[PDB]
Amino acid sequence: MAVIADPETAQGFRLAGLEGYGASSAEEAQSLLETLVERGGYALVAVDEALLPDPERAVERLMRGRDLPVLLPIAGLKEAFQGHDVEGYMRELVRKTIGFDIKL
Amino acid sequence: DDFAYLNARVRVRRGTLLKESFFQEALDLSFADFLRLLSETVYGGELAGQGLPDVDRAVLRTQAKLVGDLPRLVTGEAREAVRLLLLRNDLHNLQALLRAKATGRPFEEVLLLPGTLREEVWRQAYEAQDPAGMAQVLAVPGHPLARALRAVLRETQDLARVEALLAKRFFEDVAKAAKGLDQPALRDYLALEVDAENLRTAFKLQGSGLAPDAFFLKGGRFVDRVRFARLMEGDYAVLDELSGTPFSGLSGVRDLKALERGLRCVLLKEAKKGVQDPLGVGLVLAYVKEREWEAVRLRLLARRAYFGLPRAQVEEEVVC
Amino acid sequence: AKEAYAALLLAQAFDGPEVVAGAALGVPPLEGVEAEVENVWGSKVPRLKATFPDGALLSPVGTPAYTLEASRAFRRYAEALIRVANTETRLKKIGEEIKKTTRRVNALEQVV
Repeated sequence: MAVIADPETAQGFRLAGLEGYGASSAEEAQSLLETLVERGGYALVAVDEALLPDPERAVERLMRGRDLPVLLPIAGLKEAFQGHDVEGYMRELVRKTIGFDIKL
Repeated sequence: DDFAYLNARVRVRRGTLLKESFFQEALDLSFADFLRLLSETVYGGELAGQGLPDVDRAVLRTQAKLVGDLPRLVTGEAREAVRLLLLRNDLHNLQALLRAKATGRPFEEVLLLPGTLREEVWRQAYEAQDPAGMAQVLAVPGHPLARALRAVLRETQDLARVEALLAKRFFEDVAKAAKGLDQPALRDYLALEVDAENLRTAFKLQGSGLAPDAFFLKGGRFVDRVRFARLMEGDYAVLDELSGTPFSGLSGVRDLKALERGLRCVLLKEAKKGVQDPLGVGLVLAYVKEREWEAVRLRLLARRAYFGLPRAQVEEEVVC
Repeated sequence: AKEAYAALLLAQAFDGPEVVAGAALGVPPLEGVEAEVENVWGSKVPRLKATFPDGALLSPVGTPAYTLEASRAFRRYAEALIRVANTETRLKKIGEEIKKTTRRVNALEQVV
């Protein structure tokens, strides 16, 4: 596995026994994303929302096939006082997915 | 040797301390107000720039400047006493060194915080064939860790059980040296720390089901080995059995967070008794523990301002 | 998430930054995840399983205290993480299979 959020965030994951990276800017977040994609790391990558909102881009450009490093737009802790607005994320997901946003 | 010439600079450094209102007003800041208040603080004299890591590095540099000199500027029985005050960082550096030697990462892997001996000795200890040879390279005369690791070193080459037993023998030899000094209060404070660490190992190992006698240590006065086994089992009544001792408010608790919080509270309250001894060495130990509580408060307020913590989110951190 | 970031903030506030760096550079082998086979309506998808070095943990006498609570915290964090991963990947594949069917329906109908 691997995550990228922040060095302060990533050292908790390294304390879990899980590979961490951390980038202050969004472009450097795609840089470290590109790094672990090219160095194909065990198939999972979590990415903070604040850096990349929908981090599908590097793997759909590079590893278009095989679906292997699973991406997750994870929530960051300074923003986890709010709690990601999980319902709004789910609405955004189904609207991205099958196009048709409705109410559950 | 002279427990008064150092005590004068100790009183001067005790004059350089922040009040409780310096943190109470720091309950509402935005890390720029906190940066300005730290810029007013002496610990911000090493204030490099902006950011949490710069703040923590400045705090470490300020701790090295104001606290690291206490290991120096003294020689003799007073030096042998004051060496066993800032010893947790040294044992932590030795534990990270043993972990790195047994693991295989780079010698510049851990960041190697400031302790008592030269850091060049720690760099030279990265290359040593024998563990006893590494101990002799790390051997200071009055270092208790040097005598502890050598005595624990007659088991194997390099083991993790050797490291845990070395920590146990380190606490044991620390208690032996604390009994082996002419200090009326330092032995009591060290024994309180030993019993608190025994309770901490008990709470961290509660429910593990391992052998408690292999886990329990010797050197305390506040508890019993039967009380240790009762704490190993799921019985908070043994924690309720602490009556009259310094473990007074530690009662009715099962969660280790608030448990060790109150344990640190009782330890700091016992450290507050060090102002009674203006002639020995415990006043300097009280100053060191005060700087430690200030350091925990500083990194706490730093995390609070950098991540925007609620005042309720850290309300259980400044109660004492 | 909120419990694990709280434990990490408390362990780095109270206990030192350097000692939690030192206790976290000493590492379990960190690996063990694998993408095993699932079959959903004409497609294999990767279902991940857990990491599991958590049977091998450092410092049986935990020499910091609040740090080992964070090492217990981020394992539950990573476990809920892989649960969310191997649910959302199924939801992705089902949603796009469905919209593929709709575009095959409308193509087949309005042409043939």
